Amino acid sequence: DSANLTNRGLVERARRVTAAENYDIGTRFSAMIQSGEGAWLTDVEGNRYVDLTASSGTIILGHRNQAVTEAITRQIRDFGTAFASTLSVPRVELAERLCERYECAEKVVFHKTGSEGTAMAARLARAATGRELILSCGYHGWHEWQLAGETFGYQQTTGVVGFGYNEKALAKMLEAFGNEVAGVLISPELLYFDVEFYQRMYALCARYDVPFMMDEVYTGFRAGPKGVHGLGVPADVVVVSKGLANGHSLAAVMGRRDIIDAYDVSGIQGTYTREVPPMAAAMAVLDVLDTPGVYEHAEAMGRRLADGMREILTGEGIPNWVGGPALMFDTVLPNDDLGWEIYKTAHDFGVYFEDSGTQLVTTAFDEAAVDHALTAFRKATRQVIADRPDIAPTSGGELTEERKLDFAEEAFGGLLRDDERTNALIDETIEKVVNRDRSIKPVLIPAQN
Amino acid sequence: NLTNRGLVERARRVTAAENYDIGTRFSAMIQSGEGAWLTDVEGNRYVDLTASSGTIILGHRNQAVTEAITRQIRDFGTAFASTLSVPRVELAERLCERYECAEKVVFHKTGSEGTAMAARLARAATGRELILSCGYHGWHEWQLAGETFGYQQTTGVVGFGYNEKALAKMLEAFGNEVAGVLISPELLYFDVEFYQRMYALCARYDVPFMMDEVYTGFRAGPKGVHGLGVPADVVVVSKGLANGHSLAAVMGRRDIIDAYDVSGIQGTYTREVPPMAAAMAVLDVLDTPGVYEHAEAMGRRLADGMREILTGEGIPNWVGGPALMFDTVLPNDDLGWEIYKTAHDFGVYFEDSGTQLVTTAFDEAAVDHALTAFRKATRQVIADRPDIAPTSGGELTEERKLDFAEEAFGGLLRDDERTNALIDETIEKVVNRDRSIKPVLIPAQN
Ligand SMILES: *Cc1c(COP(=O)(O)O)cnc(C)c1O
Ligand SMILES: *Cc1c(COP(=O)(O)O)cnc(C)c1O
Repeated sequence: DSANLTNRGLVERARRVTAAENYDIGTRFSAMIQSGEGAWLTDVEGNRYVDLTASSGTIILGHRNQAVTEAITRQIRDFGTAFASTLSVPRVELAERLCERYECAEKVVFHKTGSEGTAMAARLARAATGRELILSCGYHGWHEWQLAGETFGYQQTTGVVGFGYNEKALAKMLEAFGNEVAGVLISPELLYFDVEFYQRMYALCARYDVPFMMDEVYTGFRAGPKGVHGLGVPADVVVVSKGLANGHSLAAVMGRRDIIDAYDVSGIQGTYTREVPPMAAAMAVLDVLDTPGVYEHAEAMGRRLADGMREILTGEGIPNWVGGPALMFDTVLPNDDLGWEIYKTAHDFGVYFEDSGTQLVTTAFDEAAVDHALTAFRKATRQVIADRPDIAPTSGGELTEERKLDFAEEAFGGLLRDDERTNALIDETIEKVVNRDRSIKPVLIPAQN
Repeated sequence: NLTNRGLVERARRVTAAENYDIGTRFSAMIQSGEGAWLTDVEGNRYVDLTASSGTIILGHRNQAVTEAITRQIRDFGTAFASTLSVPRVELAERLCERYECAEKVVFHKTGSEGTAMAARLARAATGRELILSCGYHGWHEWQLAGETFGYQQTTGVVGFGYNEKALAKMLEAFGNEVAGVLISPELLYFDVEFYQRMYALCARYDVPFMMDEVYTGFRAGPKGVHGLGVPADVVVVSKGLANGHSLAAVMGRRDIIDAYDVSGIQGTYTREVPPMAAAMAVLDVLDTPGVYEHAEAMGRRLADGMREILTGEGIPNWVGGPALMFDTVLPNDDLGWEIYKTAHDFGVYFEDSGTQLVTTAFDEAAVDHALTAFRKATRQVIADRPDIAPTSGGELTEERKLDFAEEAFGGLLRDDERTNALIDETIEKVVNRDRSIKPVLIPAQN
């Protein structure tokens, strides 16, 4: 396979042995990438593309950042990968770095994935508090309890209440049964909500002595160089992973000492948590992001792309809302088909836009890469308007309140209406928690008797 | 410069879980390894028999693995917008050719996620609720509770504790509710035929047989327990697969692996390419003629030498299992740990759980260094701790062997009244349960 490969040839070859049809092919754009460098990808046939996917967000610096590659390589080649001691010098150095960098970080422990990191957060909160329930919203991974918690309501078998980014719901739940709540675990969403919304949520949780835990597996290095926490939101636990080691598998659970101290009795482990090279890569990432001007230039490139996309859509008369942080901004359109069609078509013009509508520049981006992506977006939007007028309204105006409320529920389970059904759902859920048969409960470690 | 106790104190304030990170690791903090040897931060050298909890199969800093991972990282990249990659395709092809059970293979980062994928796939593919389990499968709630005999209705998992009789009665009473059997092979107390019989029993109930070989996959043999002639519908491997780099693989029958999409499994690091390159180098080394056989000879050299030392000092003992994962069972649970701890003073890291793990980099000198330290440590513990070091010879009692199986892996091997009552009690609780109470199932089972 050293030359003369084709996208279609290897896709077919992958279908025979490993490809999940929808997850691996139908959803991915159907070229197969052979290398990356900075802001650009190269497929096995030599086609080049500007990358706005960041590999689903795990990359923050760009592909093959040399500081990260050197630090990973030195560890692997000159020292080793995994030792009989779970402690290592790079693990200690990184934990010290993280504790100095974050006011919420008094102690830090590590794992391989965001799904395991947020599971660790719930396990630690339960073991530390001796309480049963987790109140959750936002995506936390692919385990059942995480997936089910994105929907508002109560899953008694997992001990998770979903509260749908609804401030009122959370306050009423804490008032009604907060003494049973081991923690709140929320993935910050920054298109619909401001920093103050999360500051008030921390304050609410602290008034009930409930740990406030932010899942910033996604936002950790894209809401700002220190995540949402670094914008002034206090936290008892923060989980990070995407960007942490620039695409290499590493997650960090950082938090206040009495919660992290519950590790031993929580039963958390994992034979790869000790893996050393990724921790050297993470310290290289932190050195790059803390270099003066780097993060500022990246945000300028994200603003350049977002503003250009807004102009292209507004100039064509397509109703649109472009918002959010510069390094993780969303584009909302009147319907869900229009964006996907544009993003797909733009692949023909040499750019990998992220299908879901959140674009993710990296620090390696320069203006030529942004402007190549705008050229492709401009051409793709014009073609979709021409070919698919049934989904491409061009008569101006703003998104309706209906669409914005519906999209929040659809996209992230945010229940943002103050109508009777939402308030009825709030009261039903609280009733189901309060009047429950308490003999039916998830497995708790340690047991809560 | 840097000291063990200096770094440990630093570690305590910022990251160290006292028991898991310190209390259970023999004092020194490792700085490097090479082949069979470790070097701590003060320069002390040690023969390594832990294999870093089994993740290492070739030894530290094997050159072919390092070359493969470095080329990928430096010349191509780490993770791409396509979840498919050329090394993923090649590794899946290679694994499918290598294993009879492997019609398709998907990947993840850890054994715990690998075995979770096995259960999610079995449920999604069969549309059934229950997983019957025994043996360690990871640190998630349902995995840990599953090691204990009994039914956990909120996870949909029944532990059957390596009890053949229990399993057969369970499948007769409620096998049409069983999405899969998930077992971690134990090869000290059981032979290959035991797992062959288990495969056949699940088969005639149309129940997928899934082997968690996260541990055994390259240490029961170069192709795991499955390679010794045990058929399986799913096999999970991980430890050894990329020689310490984080990769797991879930291999199995098309109709079960094809349920990936509807199962809701994902993970943004499952596409990570460098560990797949490392795995192909590992399979290259393992399949070089002479390499695996030589490693087993070294394991037998170590095990035989340990048996000779204990028997010659009068310590009742049982040394058994495969050469690359053999166990040393002693009359009580304190003696082993005291010997292994003391042996660290003589330049060797024994695995203090009692299962020693040579790697393919071992030579006779490395084995004999471990044996020299083991002799000195055993004799010191005998002189210093006669309260836990009986020297009157003989064999382990049947009571001790039976109790150990229960303590170490939840094996209920007794044919007594209290075991049979547990079997009947568990079946009754499954059959007569409130079937409105059920775990989260993806897709929903209606
Ligand atoms: C990606 C993500 C996760 C899951 O992390 P994985 O490594 O893919 O398991 C959890 N929470 C958030 C907010 C994420 O973006
Ligand atoms: C180690 C182990 C696991 C868990 O794997 P991790 O990578 O540590 O999560 C699961 N099953 C068996 C048999 C194991 O030995």
